[PDB]
Amino acid sequence: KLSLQDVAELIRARACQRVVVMVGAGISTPSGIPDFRSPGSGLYSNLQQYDLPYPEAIFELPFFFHNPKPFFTLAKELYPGNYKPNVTHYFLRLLHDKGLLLRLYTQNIDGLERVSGIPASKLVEAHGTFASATCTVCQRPFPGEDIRADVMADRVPRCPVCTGVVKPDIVFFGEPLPQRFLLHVVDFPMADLLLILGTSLEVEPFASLTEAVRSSVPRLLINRDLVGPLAWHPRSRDVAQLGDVVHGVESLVELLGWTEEMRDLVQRETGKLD
Amino acid sequence: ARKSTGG
Ligand SMILES: [Zn+2]
Repeated sequence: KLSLQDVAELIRARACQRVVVMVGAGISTPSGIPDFRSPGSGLYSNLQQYDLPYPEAIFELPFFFHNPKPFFTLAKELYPGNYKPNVTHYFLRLLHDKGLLLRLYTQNIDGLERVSGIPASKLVEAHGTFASATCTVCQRPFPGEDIRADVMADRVPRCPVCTGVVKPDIVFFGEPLPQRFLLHVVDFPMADLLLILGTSLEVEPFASLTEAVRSSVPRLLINRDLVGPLAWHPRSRDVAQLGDVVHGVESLVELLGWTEEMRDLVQRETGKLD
Repeated sequence: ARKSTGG
């Protein structure tokens, strides 16, 4: 039965050095990002203005086809660079810098992994991106910058060819994940440690990746609660650090001996964005 | 592989 300190020792001794990381909305809410599942008062109001019946409808095609304004209200909030990474992002950046990151799989669409300096080659934005968009009527693609002015002006962007609503390439319920998701085929059998941070593990097929690592591989969960496949089918080398995600990350940094390198990385990257 | 939830 492994402890958090055991996992930090495996890393310090380089017994684990090919780390795969899975993250969700829990690592972005410390940055101020509105979690769509738990909206803040201001965002909740603006969404209610257009009769959003429930949070998940923001990412449902039938609702979007009927009324795209709630989605574009949320999209306006997630303009690239309107937010700053937090300690969890910089920890993952430090994992990369120390040569330990095999791949980071994210469900978030805020782009904060990229802002924190984790390279795109190391990232799988499994639920899509605002970098591109697709007409919902004729399926023509566009660069994401082609719709940005409209989105920032509270206008629904429309196709120059057919006038249909153009939708950013965020993966909605029922849509295919991007092909880059298929990096999991080789990545997960290659991982020697799996980290899960700030996700409810309730969206598929992302959640089932937790079962893709070999059974020798410790699965370390840093999360408020034990959730998903980690709860339903535990493995003997699972470790759960249950509580606030930022505090969990900071405890792991302390056990690793990375506290000063973190402090230096934060000041350096805070200097970049200020 | 299509995105889903609840099952
Ligand atoms: Zn069109």
